[PDB]
Amino acid sequence: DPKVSIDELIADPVEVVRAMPVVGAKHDRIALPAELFGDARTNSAGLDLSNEETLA
Amino acid sequence: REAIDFLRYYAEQTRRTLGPGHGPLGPIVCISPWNFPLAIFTGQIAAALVAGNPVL
Amino acid sequence: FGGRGLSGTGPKAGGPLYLGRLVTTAPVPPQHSSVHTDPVLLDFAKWLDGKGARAEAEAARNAGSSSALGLDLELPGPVGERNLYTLHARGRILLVPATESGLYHQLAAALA
Amino acid sequence: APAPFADFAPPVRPQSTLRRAITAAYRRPETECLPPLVEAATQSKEIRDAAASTARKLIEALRGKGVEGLVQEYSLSSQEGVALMCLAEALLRIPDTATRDALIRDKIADGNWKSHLRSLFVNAATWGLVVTGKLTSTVNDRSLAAALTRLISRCGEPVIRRGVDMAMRMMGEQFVTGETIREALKRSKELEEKGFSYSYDMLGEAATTAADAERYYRDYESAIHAIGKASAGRGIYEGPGISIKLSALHPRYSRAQAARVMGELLPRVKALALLAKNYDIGLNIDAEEADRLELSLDLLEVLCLDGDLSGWNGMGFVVQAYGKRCPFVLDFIIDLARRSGRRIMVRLVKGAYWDAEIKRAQLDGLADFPVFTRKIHTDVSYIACAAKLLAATDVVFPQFATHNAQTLAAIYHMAGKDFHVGKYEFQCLHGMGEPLYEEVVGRGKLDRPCRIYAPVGTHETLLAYLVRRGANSSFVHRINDPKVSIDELIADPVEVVRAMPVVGAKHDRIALPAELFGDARTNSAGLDLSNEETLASLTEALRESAAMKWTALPQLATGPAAGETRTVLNPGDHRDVVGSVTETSEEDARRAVRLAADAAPDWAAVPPSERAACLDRAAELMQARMPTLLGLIIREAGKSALNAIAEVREAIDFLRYYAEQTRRTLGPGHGPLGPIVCISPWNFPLAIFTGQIAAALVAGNPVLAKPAEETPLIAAEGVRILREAGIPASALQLLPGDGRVGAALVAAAETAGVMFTGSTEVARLIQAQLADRLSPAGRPIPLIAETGGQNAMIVDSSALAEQVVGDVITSAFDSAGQRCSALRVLCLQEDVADRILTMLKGALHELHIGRTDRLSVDVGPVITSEAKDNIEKHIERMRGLGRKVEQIGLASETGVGTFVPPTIIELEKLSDLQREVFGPVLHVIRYRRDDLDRLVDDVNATGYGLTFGLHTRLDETIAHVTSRIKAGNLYINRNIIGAVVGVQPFGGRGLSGTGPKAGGPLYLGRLVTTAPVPPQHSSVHTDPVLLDFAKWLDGKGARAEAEAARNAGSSSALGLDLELPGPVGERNLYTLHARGRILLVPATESGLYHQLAAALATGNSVAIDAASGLQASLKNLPQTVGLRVSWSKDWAADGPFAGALVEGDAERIRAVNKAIAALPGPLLLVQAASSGEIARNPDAYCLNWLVEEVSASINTAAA
Ligand SMILES: Cc1cc2nc3c(=O)[nH]c(=O)nc-3n(C[C@H](O)[C@H](O)[C@H](O)COP(=O)(O)OP(=O)(O)OC[C@H]3O[C@@H](n4cnc5c(N)ncnc54)[C@H](O)[C@@H]3O)c2cc1C
Ligand SMILES: NC(=S)Nc1ccc(F)cc1
Repeated sequence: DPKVSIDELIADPVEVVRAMPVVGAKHDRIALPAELFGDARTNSAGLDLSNEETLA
Repeated sequence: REAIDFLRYYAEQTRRTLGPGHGPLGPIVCISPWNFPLAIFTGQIAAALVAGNPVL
Repeated sequence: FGGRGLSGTGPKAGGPLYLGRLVTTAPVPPQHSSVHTDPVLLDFAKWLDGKGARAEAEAARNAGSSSALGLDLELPGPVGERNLYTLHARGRILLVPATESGLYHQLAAALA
Repeated sequence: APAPFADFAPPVRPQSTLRRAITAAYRRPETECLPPLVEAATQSKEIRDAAASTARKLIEALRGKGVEGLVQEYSLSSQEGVALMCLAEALLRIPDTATRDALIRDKIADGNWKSHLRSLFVNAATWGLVVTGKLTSTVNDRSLAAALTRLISRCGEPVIRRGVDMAMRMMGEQFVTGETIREALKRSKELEEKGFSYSYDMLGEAATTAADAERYYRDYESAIHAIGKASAGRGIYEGPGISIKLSALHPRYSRAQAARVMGELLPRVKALALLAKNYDIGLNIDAEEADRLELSLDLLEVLCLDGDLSGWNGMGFVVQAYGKRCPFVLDFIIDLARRSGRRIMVRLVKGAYWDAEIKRAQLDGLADFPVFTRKIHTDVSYIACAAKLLAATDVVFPQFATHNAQTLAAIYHMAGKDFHVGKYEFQCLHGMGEPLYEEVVGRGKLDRPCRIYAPVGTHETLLAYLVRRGANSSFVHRINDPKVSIDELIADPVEVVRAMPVVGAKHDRIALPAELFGDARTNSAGLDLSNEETLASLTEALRESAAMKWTALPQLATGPAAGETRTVLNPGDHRDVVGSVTETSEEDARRAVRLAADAAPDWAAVPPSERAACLDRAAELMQARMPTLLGLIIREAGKSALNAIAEVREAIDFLRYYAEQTRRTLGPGHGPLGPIVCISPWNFPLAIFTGQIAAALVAGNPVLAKPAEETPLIAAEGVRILREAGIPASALQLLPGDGRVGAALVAAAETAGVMFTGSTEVARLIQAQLADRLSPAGRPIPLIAETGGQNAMIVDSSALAEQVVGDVITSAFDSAGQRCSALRVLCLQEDVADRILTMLKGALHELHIGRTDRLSVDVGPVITSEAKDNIEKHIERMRGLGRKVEQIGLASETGVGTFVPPTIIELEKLSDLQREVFGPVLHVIRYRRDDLDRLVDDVNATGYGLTFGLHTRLDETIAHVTSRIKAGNLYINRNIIGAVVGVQPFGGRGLSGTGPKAGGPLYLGRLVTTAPVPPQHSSVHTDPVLLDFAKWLDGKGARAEAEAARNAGSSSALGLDLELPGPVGERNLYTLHARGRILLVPATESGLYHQLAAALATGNSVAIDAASGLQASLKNLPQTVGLRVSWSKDWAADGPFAGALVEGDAERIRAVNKAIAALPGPLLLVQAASSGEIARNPDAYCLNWLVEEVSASINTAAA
């Protein structure tokens, strides 16, 4: 992409993350499964049948 | 999960719509099948109840 | 969820028209509207005004506006899926009128 | 006899060095503007540190302290909140409080809201922006009506009462300081006691009529007295002042009208300034669009040098930092302050018209934007200009208008520690800026004064331009964004810009005007008639064009020919000889066709890409020669300078568009038709001339170019340029003359196609001549005929009257109404008809009619004395019938030419208009809202269908009207003229043309024997009746025909729906619909099945010739198909048709073609094939010509 500069491509992800206001914040545009419907209602939750804690 | 979703969905649709002028029918008979013995059981009953009808 | 014909009466379970069937006066569902006006409804309203059926012509225009025929919505769901919800004509409606004005109102409702 | 162009556009005054440096910067590249701004805005490390600390303290205070609470309390959706506020607005229009409360309790809260209360939702776009922060140009009124019913039925009277209270506080206290100057002055006492001052804005702008300008004047005058009485001698710094907009004070405030501006607007501003002087209050001239900047400087200079205003320093002037001229404007103002001895109050702002400036520059094809395209550049400009102002506080009073805490902090620290009242001040808007400046004003804060810009006006005026008064880039929006840190807000724009890879790079997502079409083609370039350097250069080029010995000769392949020579006269002044034309003999016209036939193989053998290169080279020559071509068009055709620019641009666009379409499509299998006769009109004597010729030439055909008798000189110059670009003389022959020349060309045996733009009557005569002939392959001779229209605009009660009037004045009277697209019938909803008509008449009388070699002329002459008499006979007949007729008085100087005064005629019914009147004559009818659908029927019933306009904010009305109107070019919330090549492909249906659209992708395919597949031309939609018909065919055993039908369903492009690239603030849509009812003339059963398949696959119904005897071939059709099929014994009784499909041998085809040409109404596009061709060729009939192209152009900046 001619828009992206070498400075952008060379940025250190470790230091960019360290400087964020909440380290490790979820992507703003990706809904947690519980939040798929926004403020309308809470999505039902399932169970992970691949999780050994859950199976036990 | 579907039973939970029915409950929460008809709850939210009620909060969005129902007013004093939306009078109930009265006693509603809810007859449900054996293949979705909780989810369709719950969906029909929850809808009838939240609309202000007592259910058989 | 729910179909037509031998599959059921509707309205769809888990959809926005469901609760309205369970009250004596149905509410306006969320997002339930359409900017489309059925063109045969419009032709019927002009015919009614040519007759001087002013009350019915007005009723027909109001039916044409409040109809949600043509609604076309995307419903929120998971990524990698598009979930659409649309309102179409039902088909042929049986009209059992008693009076001329009753028939005009019924026809307006069906055409709209 | 005045010398041509001797008075074209003389400047108000000789341009000083300082004024010239302003003009030079008008559209300077952004990469050249920014580096000196960066340097000027550069501050020391310590100052930048202190500034970042101050901005952090202010932004922290701001974050640690309405409609949102109402939405929350009642669990309202966004649409419900908007609908509620629209309902509250309407309830507040009820005068008496107890009446309103009774209606709420006894009627509204019971759901009966439609009964008592124009749509409720006319201003929903504004409330939408209030509620959601998002703007839309139009309003989904069905969604809002559903939401309003829902929320009332759910929450009842309590939510209505809360909405009413909220809207009342916002409209009477938050959007405006006060409803009247008296009220606003009473409400200012509080913050004045806390150290603020005020500047009152009476909200006038963009006067449309003399009466509007006078109303705004008397509003300003009364406010000045009220403010001066309240000021009570506090002076211009501590006391309140007023802000005025020059556009409010004259209906024609523009550079083109500079003489009227200096003679009529200037004395008005002087009278207001004299009253402000007497009370010793500030009077600030607000800044408006970029093309008014330098004109406003001429007024500022006169006022500041006027001795009657001496002794008063209250005169103020706004400069916009988003403008590239801003620092040079400041240099000029500071020097003016020194010369005059007046301490000019200079309000530095960023600027309020950004979106409109981007759109305008793109529309006008100008070199660059007059504003920056990156918000951060505007911020650097602001700081840079503030530095210049702070160095000049001894001679000007700087006023730093900003809500941006970082900008504020930077300036505060830049100004240093020495301060006193009168050195400089900050400014902010009422409602918006007080939270910030409460942290600034006062000895306990930053101890810097702030002046509050206080809008004053009622609910009508406020809601008008409140939208312009919340974008993602705005500080006020970003400070409210929780995902924006303070560190992002206190970031130094100066140091951010300095570290970018290319300082001053244009915004990546905004196209320069020349790049509007990307890699497809280079946009044509215009000229800026507000730029004094351009006007000076153009004046000289225009005078030179009038010293040229323009000629037009019959230019045959063998050389020029002799003939009868006559002079060509300026229609605006018959004393002004423009040139001479030598007209073609009937014998030489026929000789030219034979010469063109002889040369046809040679030109067809030139590879399509090289033919396109000729067109592209011609476009470059026309662009380079534009100033000279303008001069010829102005004098030969009677056009104004702006319209000649558009005409030359349109010619360039056609050349480049058809060149690119050729490079996209044409190969060796797309053989030319042969010699094409191109007959062009006098109203677009270069653009339509060039378009037809270029299309035919690039499709591989040699051309016989017959220009209108009235306008041969620009045609000859167009041919000269095309030959210079490489078109051989044998491929392009010019044949000037009258209809005898046109008729000889059309009748010549080797004529293989005719392109005609002109009257319907002449087009019908050409069709009759062509129906006698067949091509060498036995097909009808193609005719592309673009004819008139009876074009209408429908305006409902939701439209903005001022926007309607400007679009109506332009659409009806531009080019003296001699556009095929010109607005002929305006339909006004009855509730707003009187108000709009009054404004329209007032606007009519502000037009300047005269010889067009003056920039001040709005409307020129009609083309001939015959045109004038025809138009005036219509007007007198209407007046004779007692219709109300409004006309402007013409100057005596018009007697030397042929002028018709712009005219408004009020009709009882659309049926009163029974003829096309090709002149500046607007007919007006009124309609009731419930009759809208019938009105659309009345418009359609004319049989025309070229251009159509709709002004409404209501989506339900848009959907209804645009689905019912039958017109080729639709325009929503804009004028209906000036269709742009490749953007609004142009061409109508019915009596308005055959199609295909000029400047569209089907055009070239009509000019070859085998049409190519156009770019982007396909559809995934299959007509369902076609599908029913194919199954029926299979049921009957017609298996091959069923397969051909399925293939037709797939190949059809019915349902194509494209958005075409164009300027920002507009959506341009291109769609393919069914044409209507196609006349089928079959010979065999299989031929009928193939014809029906072609018609059904393109969405059409059919009328089948009953004389074919093929009725038994369609037994037991599915009802869906039967609904589409009728049988016709009397073709002329069962029309109008939209096309025809014919099967037969050559004699049968000729006989049918002649019978179809005799059908009244539209010229039918006829396709013919033999029975054997139907069997052999799947494309025997071409589906391109069985659909209808529709172009829709929607103004999305309209709210
Ligand atoms: C008291 C007062 C009087 C005013 N008078 C006038 C007037 O007479 N004429 C006038 O035109 N304006 C005037 N304005 C300014 C205008 O109305 C806006 O209020 C002002 O531009 C907001 O800028 P800011 O420093 O508040 O906010 P910010 O968020 O700092 O600045 C926003 C501004 O940046 C600019 N901008 C946004 N995006 C871009 C971009 N992509 N490229 C380039 N620039 C961009 C725009 O000018 C926008 O208004 C006045 C403002 C005030 C406070
Ligand atoms: N003014 C012109 S060119 N008229 C014309 C052309 C061809 C024809 F058949 C009849 C008339």
